[PDB]
Amino acid sequence: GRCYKSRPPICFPN
Amino acid sequence: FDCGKPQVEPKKCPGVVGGCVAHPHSWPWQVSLRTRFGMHFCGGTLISPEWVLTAAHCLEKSPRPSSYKVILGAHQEVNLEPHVQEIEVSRLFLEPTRKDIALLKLSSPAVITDKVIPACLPSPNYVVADRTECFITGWGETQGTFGAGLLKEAQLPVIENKVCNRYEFLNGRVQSTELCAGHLAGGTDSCQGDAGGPLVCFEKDKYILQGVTSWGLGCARPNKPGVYVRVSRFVTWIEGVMRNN
Repeated sequence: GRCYKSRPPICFPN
Repeated sequence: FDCGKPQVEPKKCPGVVGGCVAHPHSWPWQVSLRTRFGMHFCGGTLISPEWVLTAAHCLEKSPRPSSYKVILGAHQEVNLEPHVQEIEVSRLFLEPTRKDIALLKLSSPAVITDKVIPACLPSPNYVVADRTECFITGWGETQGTFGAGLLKEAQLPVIENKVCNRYEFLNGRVQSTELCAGHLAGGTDSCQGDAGGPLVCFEKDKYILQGVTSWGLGCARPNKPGVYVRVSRFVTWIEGVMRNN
């Protein structure tokens, strides 16, 4: 569920 | 111009998603990282005339320094102010233990003015206390709240790691080299586009850079505070790089 907050974001299933 | 002392006094915002639009140039260390076609994609913090601190994930998928430009002294995201400094990046340094933090060496020194001033670095391994109210700034996503296109600020309290890591919140994900800040009720947060920018806390008479915006489980959701790289755990690395490059 982590989304790293760049634009666009880097998101994961965790 | 001493570090961490804005020449426009920041507005307070008790009560970027949520928060408010900053007074222009009250966060003179805020950097905008841009693609070659001028798209803002991350923030950064000026920490000395030649060095910007940002998040590693802002850069790692495009390492070449000529891919990036640094915008200093800005308030709007587009149609930049006239005296804004746009400076190219000559070297990129990723943190060696692969935390989400990185240094940019500017191809020429920023001119330090009343609108472009570095933040101060914290004491090594200092741990910002639980409930300290700090400020997070950026041009990121507002999730329908006002101020898109302008530099926004959120005033948010630190949440100590042992609380933040509880099962109901971030459930063990937060490392000692990170810190948490936000309202567990939700509503106010950094979001996509804010990564790499500052979390500063006022100490005595100046703002100290304590965090680098990194990640979260969404933005502004209840029980899901934002996570920031804990700058004090990397001060020795930062100063080593600056002194040797």
